[PDB]
Amino acid sequence: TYLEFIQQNEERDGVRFSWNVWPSSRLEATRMVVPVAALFTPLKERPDLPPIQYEPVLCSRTTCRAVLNPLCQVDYRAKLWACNFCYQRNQFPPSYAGISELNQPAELLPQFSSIEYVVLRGPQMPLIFLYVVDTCMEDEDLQALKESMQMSLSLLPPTALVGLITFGRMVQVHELGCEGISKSYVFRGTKDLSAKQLQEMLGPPPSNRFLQPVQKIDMNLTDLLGELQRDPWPVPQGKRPLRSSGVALSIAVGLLECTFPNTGARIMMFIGGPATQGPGMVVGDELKTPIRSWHDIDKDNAKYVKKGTKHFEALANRAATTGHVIDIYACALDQTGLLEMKCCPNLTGGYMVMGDSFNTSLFKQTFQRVFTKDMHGQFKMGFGGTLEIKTSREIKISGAIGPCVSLNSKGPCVSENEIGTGGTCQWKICGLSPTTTLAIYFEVVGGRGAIQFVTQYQHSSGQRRIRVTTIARNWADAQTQIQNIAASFDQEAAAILMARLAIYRAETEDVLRWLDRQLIRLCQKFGEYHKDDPSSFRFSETFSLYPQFMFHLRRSSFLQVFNNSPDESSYYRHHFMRQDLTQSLIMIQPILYAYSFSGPPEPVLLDSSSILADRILLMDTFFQILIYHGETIAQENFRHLLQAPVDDAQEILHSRFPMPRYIDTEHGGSQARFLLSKVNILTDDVSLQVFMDHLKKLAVSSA
Amino acid sequence: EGLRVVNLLQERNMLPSTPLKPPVPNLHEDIQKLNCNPELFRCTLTSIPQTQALLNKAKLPLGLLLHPFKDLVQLPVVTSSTIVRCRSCRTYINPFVSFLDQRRWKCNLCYRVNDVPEEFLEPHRRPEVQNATIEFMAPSEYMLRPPQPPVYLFVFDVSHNAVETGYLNSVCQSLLDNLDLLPGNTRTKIGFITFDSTIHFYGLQESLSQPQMLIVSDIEDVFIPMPENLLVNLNESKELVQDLLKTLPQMFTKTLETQSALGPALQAAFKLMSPTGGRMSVFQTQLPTLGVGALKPREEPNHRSSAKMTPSTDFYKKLALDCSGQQVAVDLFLLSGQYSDLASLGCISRYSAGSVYYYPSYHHQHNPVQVQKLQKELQRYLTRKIGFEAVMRIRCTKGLSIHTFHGNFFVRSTDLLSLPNVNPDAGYAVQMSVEESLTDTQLVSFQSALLYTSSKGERRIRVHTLCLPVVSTLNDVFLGADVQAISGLLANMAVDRSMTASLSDARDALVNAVIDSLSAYRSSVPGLMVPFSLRLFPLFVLALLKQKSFQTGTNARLDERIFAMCQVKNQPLVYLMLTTHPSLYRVDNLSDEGALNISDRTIPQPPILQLSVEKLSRDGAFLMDAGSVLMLWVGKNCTQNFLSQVLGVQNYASIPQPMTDLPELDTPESARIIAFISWLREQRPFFPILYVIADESPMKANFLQNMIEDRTESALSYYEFLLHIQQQVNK
Amino acid sequence: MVLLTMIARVADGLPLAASMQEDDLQQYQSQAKQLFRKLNEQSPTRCTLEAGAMTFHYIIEQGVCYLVLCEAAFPKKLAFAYLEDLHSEFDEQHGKKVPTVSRPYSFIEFDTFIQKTKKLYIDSRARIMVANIEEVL
Ligand SMILES: [Zn+2]
Ligand SMILES: [Zn+2]
Repeated sequence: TYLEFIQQNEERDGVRFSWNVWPSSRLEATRMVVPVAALFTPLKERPDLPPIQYEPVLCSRTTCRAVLNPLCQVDYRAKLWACNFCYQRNQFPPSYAGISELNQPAELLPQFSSIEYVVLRGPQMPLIFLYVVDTCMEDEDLQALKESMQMSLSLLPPTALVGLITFGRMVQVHELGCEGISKSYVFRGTKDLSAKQLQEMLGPPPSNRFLQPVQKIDMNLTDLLGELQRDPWPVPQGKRPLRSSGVALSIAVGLLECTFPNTGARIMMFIGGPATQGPGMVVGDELKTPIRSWHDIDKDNAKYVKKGTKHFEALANRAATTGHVIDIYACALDQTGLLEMKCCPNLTGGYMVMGDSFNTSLFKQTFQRVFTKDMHGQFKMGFGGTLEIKTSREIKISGAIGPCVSLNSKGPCVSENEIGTGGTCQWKICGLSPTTTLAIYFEVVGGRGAIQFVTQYQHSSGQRRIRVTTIARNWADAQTQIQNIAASFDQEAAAILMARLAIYRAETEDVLRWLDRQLIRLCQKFGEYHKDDPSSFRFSETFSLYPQFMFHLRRSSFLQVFNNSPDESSYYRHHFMRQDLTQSLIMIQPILYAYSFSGPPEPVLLDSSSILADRILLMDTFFQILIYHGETIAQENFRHLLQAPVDDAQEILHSRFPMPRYIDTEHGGSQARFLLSKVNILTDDVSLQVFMDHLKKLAVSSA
Repeated sequence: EGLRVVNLLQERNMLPSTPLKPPVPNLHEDIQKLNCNPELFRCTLTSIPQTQALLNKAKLPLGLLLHPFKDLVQLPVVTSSTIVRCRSCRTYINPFVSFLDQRRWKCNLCYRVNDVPEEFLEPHRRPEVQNATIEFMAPSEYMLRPPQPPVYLFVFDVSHNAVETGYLNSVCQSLLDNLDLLPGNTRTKIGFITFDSTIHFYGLQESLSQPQMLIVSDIEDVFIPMPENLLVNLNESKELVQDLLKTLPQMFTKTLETQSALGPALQAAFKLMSPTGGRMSVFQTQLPTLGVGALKPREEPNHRSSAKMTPSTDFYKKLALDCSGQQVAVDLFLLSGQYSDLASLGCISRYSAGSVYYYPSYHHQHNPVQVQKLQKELQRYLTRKIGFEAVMRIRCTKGLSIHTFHGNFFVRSTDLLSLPNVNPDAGYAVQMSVEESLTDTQLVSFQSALLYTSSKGERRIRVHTLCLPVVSTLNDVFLGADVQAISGLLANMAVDRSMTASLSDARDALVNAVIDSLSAYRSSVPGLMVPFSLRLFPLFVLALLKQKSFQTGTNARLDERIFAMCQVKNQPLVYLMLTTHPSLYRVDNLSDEGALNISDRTIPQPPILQLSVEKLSRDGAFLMDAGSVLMLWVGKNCTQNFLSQVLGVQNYASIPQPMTDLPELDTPESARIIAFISWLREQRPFFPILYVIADESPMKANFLQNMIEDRTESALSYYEFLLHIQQQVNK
Repeated sequence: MVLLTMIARVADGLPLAASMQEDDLQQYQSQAKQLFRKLNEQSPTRCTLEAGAMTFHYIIEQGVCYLVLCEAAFPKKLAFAYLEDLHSEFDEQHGKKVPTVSRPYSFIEFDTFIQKTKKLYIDSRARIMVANIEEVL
């Protein structure tokens, strides 16, 4: 079963390919509609794998150096194995001398094709958490942020380092525990500082005067954080507070760049509004002029966007090169400037949380998801990851899309045609979780080809780990080229891998045009039809869902930015470029459930025909969980119904990282708009029925 | 008295045994009794010359020396709703006006007739005419802004060397003991800044568990980090500043900051005080080397170096003028152990009406003299009265023109002096000249008005008026000469000559001043003949040439000579004389010829001796009054009765080496010497420490440096000085 | 917004209390003293004056004038509320001694209450007659 195959492969190797059978001929490889690509999750959890506490045992060839895997041919007599990538024959190390057939190493069993090693390079560095706190906000918002911080401070490992940077009009680097005075370093939030400058102006496990262990400081910090007060400078009438977020961040980056470079560190920046002063300015201090919108940026009425973005873009590279994570937690009624600051959590593995106020159940709970621990009381986050991908000599890498930066490492596996962050065999992911998913795009130049994903990262325990995943997919039999390929198509994976491409070109500019030419080309190669007869068009069960996915994608909030704020668009795209397949599907096409007296909860269609008056709905957009009460039910048996969706909601309303906004509305309420909008150029669309009619009118015509 | 001529080569004992008194101007009995106090206001020539030709012939300088803000025993305060001032020259109504029509008075400075307003009513019995020294209440138009509050911003250096000196402890302990005694009401504001490589502000809020230290490290671009709690209200934050003063000395014990950013730190302090003004106290301990205002090191001279002074940069001069404009005064406390270019640093106080204080090689253990000296000098400094945003005007009758000012201030338009602060221990001097012949009048007058804001927020004006008669004979000019005032105005002129030319020309000008005046007197009449008013002129000018300001063949260093010059330019005349020509007494045999009138205390009055070792005696002990200190020298063969009954010691060998003061033993000998010492230090507001360390071998016999009549390997004796002058008088 | 507060005795214009912070003041302080001179027993008890970018506001109670200046953009509603808080405190503390004093600024120590009340109105996160001043002068 091709479905059981896709499931089990994503369960074991945490990967979802668009094609599980690959073209064996250059003619079909060039004429590939949806490219061969993978939805790869390097740190996916699974039924408790055995952590390997020895060296991974590489191949003996300067160019290859691939890891021993279940695809290698072993000779238990000669103590020799043959590399499956370069055919080089290797001697078993002395540690493997007593190798036996009836008792073979873990890295050779097909069950451990994806396996993790524990390596020791030296002393385990402690974790680093740098709080960068905005003080230009109301007291209720500031006090709540203080309560959220003291909560996160209590979950940290004692060995971990902490530092506090508060800011408003000025930027204060706090030196903690100096007894009797409690001092800080004040800087001007109007001019940017480099790292060498910041090192000059400021000056057994290591620790600075500003980054001290929690165990020795958690008491002076929890008293400083409790005495924090709003930015002391007045805010005159009709003005915004002078908020120097661009400089506050560059000082946070610069501080860690000269003290703990190339080590796991988390820069957590908390914002209560836009940056109104210094580099990276998002808007002036005049409340008369509103923050830019998508309309203003299209009509050239936003003079701070380009200049502001470049500043934060230079900091994102500075932090990603050094290897540190930048999180952004924005809570404010107005916009905040996520569009200009998106690159900091996007190039790194940083989080981006959004909300209206730090004094909400929405933010408070979301923030503690960051510090969720596993079966050993340790954080579900890694740091300083290096992903290297080994391919067969016939496969080349076009590039990756997702939270990563190129290490610009050349080799025979690098493809000329690059896509996204391409032109390399190695990428750096400063932050990752068991959820972080990348999108690797490949190019083809008894069968079977293989790809090896090697990810070396720093575990929250301090150990250094290497995760090796080796997969193999069959080469297409030349007597059944397109027939085998057609049967191995992952319509869900391809849809997200194609959405990944469209959103990437949109956020770095038509895009809908390319998305429609590829939908038609896919219909014209793998669909059955007679020429000039639209009625004749059918799609295999392998392809039938692709058009519906493409229907919701081109209308989704990821490619139609208007009706959303620029911060909302970047936030939506931020999470879609990191999530796995199941969550990425929910984003593009929300899931719907029906609740009525006539039957248990059931999944229905995203069509206005499902909005019944005598029925309660439960729509799952990844960003919001909604419960709709029809005009009838909008008034013990009537209690089982009104709380059936509220019960099913709470379950999923906790596992998801960015806690989706909860909504309770009914027919006539102003909040039912979110349901009526997700319901229902080339391939100009009204609704799905018309979309398919037009799609078939163009598929059966000239190609 | 005496209209008699003196032959200095035969007398050689012309210094009287009793203290010198300021000459009485040759005025009518009813005018002199109303004349101003000579301590507050005095002139070098009590008989003003009539023509400039006459003044030039005399070869003597004409000028005034004033101590306008001195503490008074009784001060009349006039609260008149109108200040009677001449409608032309704005001179205040003074005792020496001429009432004619009884409703019209003639101004004694511009001769204009003015109308007495109805309110002033016998108008000659008004207190404004019965007192030369008087303090008014300034109206609404005599202040540019509401009375500024008293602001006290202390600025501490906390480099590695500063922490070694240990000065911070006593300074903080002095501020603790004198916190309720700072001048001011509930409006009093206080502040603190420490600095080294970076400027450190200190916030004080009652909502916080402790003060907060805010460090600005941008040296090339300083700013104020917080707008509210940096200059706090002393009355409300009393408990907070106390904890900070108890904590400040303990914060830097282990510092490695070897450099100090003096320049940028004052720019910060200036910005902090600019909105209001006040008194900026600066404590520096070493050469500034980091940031703007950095100064290069200098090699100290030796005895062998000739006379070959000026600031190395104008940074601290420009900053002082910026403080002046904002009614900020800077007082510089230099506790340096090595050269620090005080010639440059001092400009921060000279042009901002501050005052510099010097404690060479301060150390909390090694130098106990500088500790108790700083202790007592901080006592006066913190408790003495103060005035803020002050100006001063010196007016003199038509014909006389002021042309040179001396003192710590900034001269705006001529005759206008800007005093950001005014302290009751500053002296000022002026040099004037006859611009128009005084054939008309036979009396002249001089007035000084001090418009200042009191520590209680009351804009006050203190006015002094001096009247002097005009003469037309050369001999009448000499008869009214004030030798001490001449020495003072000469000392000030010689300081400028050092900056403008060199130390050589300054010394030559001082010697030529005695030659040219006595040569002019000789032409106007064998030995060295001088008038009675100039018998002590070559002695004092000699003592000037041996003072640390102008001495040559001494091992004196750069910051020593500069500070001596600062004291010449900022001290009243009385203390310039006490330092230059100390008063010597023998105190091992005091008796009852004293002023035993002060009820139960005798207070012996021993005769004054001249500054020559030939007057000493190894058999007794001698106390020397140098104004600032009372060095008690004990002889080797001293009497046994003086050892046990006065020193509490059984032999000369067991006299404690650093003896910081005398013991108050229960003996009539100790009762007499403690009665005479306590009477000397009561004549001044700056308590002088008395150290008897001056044994015959304490390596601290600078007591002999003040024997200005004797010779040394690099200076003439008093008899050799007289011989040098006589050869030049009759060349 | 910004600040300028002066309290004067209307009969003669004798200054009572004030409060000024810069880091010009010389021009508008004079105008404030020109107005105190013109104010008499026929002047409006509550009035507002326009001085271009600046705007004066004052009240008169017990022969005492409470004048404030700020940028015209400052709410006139908040200006008179700031003056009301000053009068009720000043009349309660010194209202009976005003007609007796004769020194300029005999109530300087009111500097503290003026400034602590001042900040409660010049910060948004804490919450009659009109004529050109040039006419009355
Ligand atoms: Zn190999
Ligand atoms: Zn006159």
